[PDB]
Amino acid sequence: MSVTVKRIIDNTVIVPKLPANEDPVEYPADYFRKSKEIPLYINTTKSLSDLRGYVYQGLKSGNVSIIHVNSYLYGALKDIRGKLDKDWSSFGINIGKAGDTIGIFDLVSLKALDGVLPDGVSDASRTSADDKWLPLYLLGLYRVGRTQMPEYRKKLMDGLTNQCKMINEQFEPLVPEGRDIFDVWGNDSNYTKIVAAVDMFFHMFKKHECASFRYGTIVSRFKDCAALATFGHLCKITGMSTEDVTTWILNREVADEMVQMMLPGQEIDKADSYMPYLIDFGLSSKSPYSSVKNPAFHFWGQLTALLLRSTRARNARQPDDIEYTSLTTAGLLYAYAVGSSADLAQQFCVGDNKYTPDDSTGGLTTNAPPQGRDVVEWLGWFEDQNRKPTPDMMQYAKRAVMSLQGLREKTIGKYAKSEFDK
Amino acid sequence: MSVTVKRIIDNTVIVPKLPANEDPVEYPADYFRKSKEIPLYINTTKSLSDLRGYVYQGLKSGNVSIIHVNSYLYGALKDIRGKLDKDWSSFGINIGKAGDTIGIFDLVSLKALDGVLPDGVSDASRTSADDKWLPLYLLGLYRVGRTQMPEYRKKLMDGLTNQCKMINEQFEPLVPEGRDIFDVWGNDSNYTKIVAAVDMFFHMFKKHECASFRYGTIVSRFKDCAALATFGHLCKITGMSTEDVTTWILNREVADEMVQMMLPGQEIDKADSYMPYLIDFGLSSKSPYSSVKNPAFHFWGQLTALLLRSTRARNARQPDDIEYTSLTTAGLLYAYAVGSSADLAQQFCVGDNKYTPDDSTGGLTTNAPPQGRDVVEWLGWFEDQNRKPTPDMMQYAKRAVMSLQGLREKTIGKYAKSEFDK
Amino acid sequence: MSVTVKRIIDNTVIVPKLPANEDPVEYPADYFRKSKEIPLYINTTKSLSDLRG
Amino acid sequence: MSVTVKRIIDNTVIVPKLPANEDPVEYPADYFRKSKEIPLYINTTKSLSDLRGYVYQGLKSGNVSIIHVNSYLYGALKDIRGKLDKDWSSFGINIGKAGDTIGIFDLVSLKALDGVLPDGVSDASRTSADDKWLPLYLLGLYRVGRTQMPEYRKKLMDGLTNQCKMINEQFEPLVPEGRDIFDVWGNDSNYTKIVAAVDMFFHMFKKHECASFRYGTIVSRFKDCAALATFGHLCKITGMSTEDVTTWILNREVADEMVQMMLPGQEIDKADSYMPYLIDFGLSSKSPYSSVKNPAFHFWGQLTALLLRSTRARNARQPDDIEYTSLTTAGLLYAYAVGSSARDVVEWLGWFEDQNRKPTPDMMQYAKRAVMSLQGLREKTIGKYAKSEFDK
Amino acid sequence: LSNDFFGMEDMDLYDKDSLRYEKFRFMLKMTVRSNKPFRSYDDVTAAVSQWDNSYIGMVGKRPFYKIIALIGSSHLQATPAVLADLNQPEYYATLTGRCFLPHRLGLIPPMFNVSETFRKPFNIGIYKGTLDFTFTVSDDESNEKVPHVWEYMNPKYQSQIQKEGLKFGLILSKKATGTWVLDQLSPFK
RNA sequence: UUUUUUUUUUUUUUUUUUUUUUUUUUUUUUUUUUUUUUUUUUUUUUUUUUUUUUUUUUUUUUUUUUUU
Repeated sequence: MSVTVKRIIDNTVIVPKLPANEDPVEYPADYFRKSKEIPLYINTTKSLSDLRGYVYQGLKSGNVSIIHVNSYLYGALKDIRGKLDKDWSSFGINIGKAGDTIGIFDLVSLKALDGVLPDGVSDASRTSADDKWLPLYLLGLYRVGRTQMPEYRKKLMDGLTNQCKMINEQFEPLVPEGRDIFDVWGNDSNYTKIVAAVDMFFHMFKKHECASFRYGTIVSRFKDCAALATFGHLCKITGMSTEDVTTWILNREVADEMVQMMLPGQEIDKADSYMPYLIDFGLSSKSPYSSVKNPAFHFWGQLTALLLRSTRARNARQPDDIEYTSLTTAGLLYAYAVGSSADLAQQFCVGDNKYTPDDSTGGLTTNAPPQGRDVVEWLGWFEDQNRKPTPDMMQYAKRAVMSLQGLREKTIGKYAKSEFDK
Repeated sequence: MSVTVKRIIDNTVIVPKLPANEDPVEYPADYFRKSKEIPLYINTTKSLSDLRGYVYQGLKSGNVSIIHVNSYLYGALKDIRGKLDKDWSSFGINIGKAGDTIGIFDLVSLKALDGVLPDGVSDASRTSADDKWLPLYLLGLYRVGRTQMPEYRKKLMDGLTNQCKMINEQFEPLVPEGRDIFDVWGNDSNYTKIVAAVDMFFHMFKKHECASFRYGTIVSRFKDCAALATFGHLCKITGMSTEDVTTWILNREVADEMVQMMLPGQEIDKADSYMPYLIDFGLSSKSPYSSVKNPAFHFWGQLTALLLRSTRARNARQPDDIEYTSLTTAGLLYAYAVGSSADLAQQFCVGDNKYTPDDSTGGLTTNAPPQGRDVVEWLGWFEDQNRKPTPDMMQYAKRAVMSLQGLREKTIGKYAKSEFDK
Repeated sequence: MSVTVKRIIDNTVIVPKLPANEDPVEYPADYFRKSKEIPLYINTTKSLSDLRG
Repeated sequence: MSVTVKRIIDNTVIVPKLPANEDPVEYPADYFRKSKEIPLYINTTKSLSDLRGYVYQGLKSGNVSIIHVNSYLYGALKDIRGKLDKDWSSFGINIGKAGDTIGIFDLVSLKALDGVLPDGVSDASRTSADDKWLPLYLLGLYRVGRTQMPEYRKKLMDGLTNQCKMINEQFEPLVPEGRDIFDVWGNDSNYTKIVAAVDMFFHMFKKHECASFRYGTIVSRFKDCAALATFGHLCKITGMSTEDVTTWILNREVADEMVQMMLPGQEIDKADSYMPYLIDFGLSSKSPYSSVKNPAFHFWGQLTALLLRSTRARNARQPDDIEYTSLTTAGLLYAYAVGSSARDVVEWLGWFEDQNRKPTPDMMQYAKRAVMSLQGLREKTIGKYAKSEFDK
Repeated sequence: LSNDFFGMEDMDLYDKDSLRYEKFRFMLKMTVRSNKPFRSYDDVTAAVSQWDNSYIGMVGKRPFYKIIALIGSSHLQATPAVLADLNQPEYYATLTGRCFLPHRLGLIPPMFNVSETFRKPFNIGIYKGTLDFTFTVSDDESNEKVPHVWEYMNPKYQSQIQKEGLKFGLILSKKATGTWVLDQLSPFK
């Protein structure tokens, strides 16, 4: 317990604690300490051609089984090709050694699924034209069946069809117009493991001949990690370094989210690691890096980036059941600091010519912005205003939020236009 | 007793004690000290197909027996599948150990029901496609039979129908439009034990292929724990640390309510524990976290959250036979403290740049809001305002309660609009 | 690591790090230290006339 | 004790004595009187190529064993070459005699380690290109791991990589960027003995072909001897003689620290001796010349050098829990005497007593001039303390 | 042994195998899942004998846990699911009571009233599946006379307890009176 | 007035830094310059909830309708 609370009628302790309304965070490091592999359960007791017929006729009839599609995806993606150049160690697992050819499924442990295999709709007229487009379509269905919105789903389906025609160019659509059965595919653990493994393998091998499979599996990259996405967007939209941005966090609730966000043993800064797929691989059942688990930090980052005129921070969904006043005030303060006082400081010197004129009327104390990016200077300036937003700050917010046509409901843009456009 | 009580005509004691109008609280820890297992009485002297026919024809005819449905639910939910990654010890009960597969009923002790088995309406034309969707429907009726009002029960039934149709795709509805029988199923103890065990098992294994069964049993999670849920909601809406919130509670009944609410040996902070099912498993006949046993804190927290513009705290039923003046004043004081005076303090620093200017005319004694979040300082301001809330607090309440169209009768929103909107 | 950030509630560091949304840079010198050649994979089991046709 | 202390209720003696919270100083002369050699325990039951592969793959995988690296360092540093010219006797040990070839480990006694040898991950495809750059890297990862600060560690790693790349020119970095395992190497005793022996051998033979090994092992020279280093810095930055500066010290704690520092039988004024490695060779577990066993004199000398405009005396950290006012007064007196009088001690003491022991405003102005305009002072150091107290 | 090295004289408390009686009450729960029904009780012993392939449980009760596993395998009654074709055959057996086991395993440490579950899949070739256990072996200081432990197996099964009881790793012998005394477990186990 | 004994709603003991791996302390360095709610069956108290989510962001690489 951080501190102690006394019941003052007799000086007794009560040690208050939150209820378990939401599951606690789980980190991939703990999972990989528990087990040293990622099990992938599949039923490989069928020929590749028979499995391809199964999946083709199931997609055409809209009654394909997840076990059949998983087994076929394993069977058609055994491309050991792809030669590493550097070591690919991650989370204490030796994926490869800088030169040995590696397959897609060499980075996840493979087991045998224990269950009953469905009968199937086996066909024999399908030739060996599977690897060209069928795994691509099957993986694209995974990304398509996550939008839950007709317009975006239709756009994604059209993009997937175009990508498949890029390689096959005949491609009569397989799944019927209705009867969306690929929605359930995301629930299955093995399918998510397969799609995440494919995504990471083709992210390591960008220039592979089958890199087109990255379509429909890119959603697995950094899945359920909107907090890190918004933190990177904030760090890139302000120009301010992360090591100095992290000092600007306030409201004392962003603090806990930031602290649980940056535990050392996660290597969240390593691209070729298991961190982006902490939930699809099953490493973490509850992703600590999500937006629901980190609502305050997500809201603050999106609002701040919106007040800095960023095209991304206008559609992020505004979280619920969080204090909005303090977060809005902190975001407005940081955004005004970024967009009002450009740093504009000498960086590199040729031997000499480094300093600044301090004796040339260095007036500092006045009713003006501190003309810098130090957090305490702005904090002192704001306290000199007795903790209320000056009308210049509100005018800056209004100019940064006005002309935001086509806003989206429940998003940060609509909330800012309702709040910072009085 | 607290201390002695003397009536001064003869210097005699009265030692008053409250009548047992309402049953005293019961904690899960006491039950688990009394017994080291959770018995489940079922009648297993029947085949799975016969029980499936029994329950199918009973649901179709609207006269299914509770023993038959309990036995069939046991028979169809013997899925030992689900591999634990970590230990699942709870209340000194070793459910599993970091790698051993466990079933739904591996976490509840199983016995033999002592009674006569009803005859049944046995059918033989129903194949073994039951585990996919029939336990889902049977558990969904449990949640459906708690609304007690058609305009919500219809939506719940439609959701259950969609949930089952996503699996079976035919699903002609079984229970007739009227003639409910699933209302009584809540009274039975074994049915509640089974449904809560299913809920907790599928909560531990979220990514299970049969995780859809969580529909209809999610209501068992934190059942009759409205006080704990509203405490968590209050701690999440105010943004203040969960331990500083309990320092703010007043009125002398909320304190004792809190003390009985969080006795240390109850394990209310662990998600994968037996605590959220203290009443469905039979661990406690009267849940101390209920709203009927904890009216004052529920009312005060819901009112505070409503004053903080929370969409959740607008439908909670206003408790009866409690004070509506002291609690309302305390909630208004808390809301004005948190929603007006944002903390907004420096959190992270790089070596230096920590403090605040205390020599820049840091006056304190003024007729202004304290501009802080400490309970003692706001309390000092309030008592300097002779415990009569200022009209600015009324204006804040009016702004936070107005525009709340479509309120619900007997709920917190209606009372707030009738009280804080004079 | 340039400078350290410490949390003023308990005097604890946090070592913040940016996410790898964009892949890190790779330099040609690093590759040429890794390998001393540029492999070009082709299939030469065909005559020039056949391939041009 | 010095003189008796009596309790006047019955005229009884108590002989007060300080508790031994900090271990008493140990001197190299005492150790060399106890034993006439410096043992070095290694496991030589492996081929040189096998040990080379062991250490190479351990560094690459970041799971190397200290026994294997010590054994390989012994195997690859048997360069008996290097011809002496003058007698190299030290602490009554005949290391060499004016014209005999000498090796690195010739100056330390060698024994056989008693223990179990780890497995090893040997790679058999490594040629005999080890002695050129690998021992240098292994010795440099001791100094690199002795920093415990990211910026200094990064700079030292860059310098070590530059030094190594001068020899082989390929040098793919071996230790992984994360999980630094070489910090533990300093804990072991035999590794420190080897690194100190290498440092002293290449300090005597400056113009050796393999003199580049001095990188990383230079930190072993005068290790935990900051008090003697700051005494030399004070003697050099003032131009005043060492026999005359010792009279100026005051406060009666600096006097005791000098007394314990200046034992005659320590030969602390000999460069080619075992003294600078009194703690790496294991001669003394608690060096009397350290800055923690001699905090008062270290603080006083650092402050005095700072007030005399020395760039060195602005990063030494302030010693903890020692009386500062008297030390600061003595340091200010010495600094003003040096900076205003281009030096007798009793004359300045009488001059100060004419002020009944209170610094004059002129001395505070001199200190202000000597401490003003010190940009980028790092925390807890003498510069920060002087800027806080002498720059009012 | 003494023929090999110097100075391994035995203690004077128990000479080599001083026989002693250890009265103890117990409780047992069992659940054996398999792909096919067990044709013979010998296959049951084969499938249960590896219940402690990776042993985490008690040491002072390990022989007692083995004998309780034997008694549970003896009384492994079937279930309605074991019929022609319903599902995988699931077996069940539970026993509770008190008994005393004559054994020559030396003095046993004092046992406590603590329960330990056991789970382990078995692979005896033709038959797949897992197990389940819940022992409650603990001391009984009451003078109340208890039935002989080996009596808890009905004579209907176990035509030769000398080997049916040895399938689990035990080594049996006869006290020349009709009471079986436990010599020791499997050697070095 | 009192049953006798009592007299910290004082106490397990030992403690007394939210001090401590040791060694350190130039974020110096290769070397060399009968009663009386016309109350209640019980449990209830978001006409909240499948889970995971939070851009109608994303094939990778691109960022002069620049170039032999």
